[PDB]
Amino acid sequence: ALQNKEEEKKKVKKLQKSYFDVLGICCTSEVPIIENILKSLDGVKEYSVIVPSRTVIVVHDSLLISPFQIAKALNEARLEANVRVNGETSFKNKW
Ligand SMILES: [Zn+2]
Repeated sequence: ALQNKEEEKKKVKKLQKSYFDVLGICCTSEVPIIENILKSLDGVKEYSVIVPSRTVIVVHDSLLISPFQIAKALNEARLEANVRVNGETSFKNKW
């Protein structure tokens, strides 16, 4: 029955949380490096690196900093970052 994020209910309605897909993510020793990039950014409140599920979550104020800035920062390191990939849903042509 849907994700029902209501379970966590981290915040009632503050800032704008965004999810980034880091494909260029390898090992776990890069954790510190990944966190360092976010630290450099301003407006970020908190973040966590989940390699086990290959997912990255970060909470920041859209006004202070937009998701594009976070994704761009990751791109600099060349770790390939994307905000919620919508894929393309091919009819039948898929490599
Ligand atoms: Zn590595």
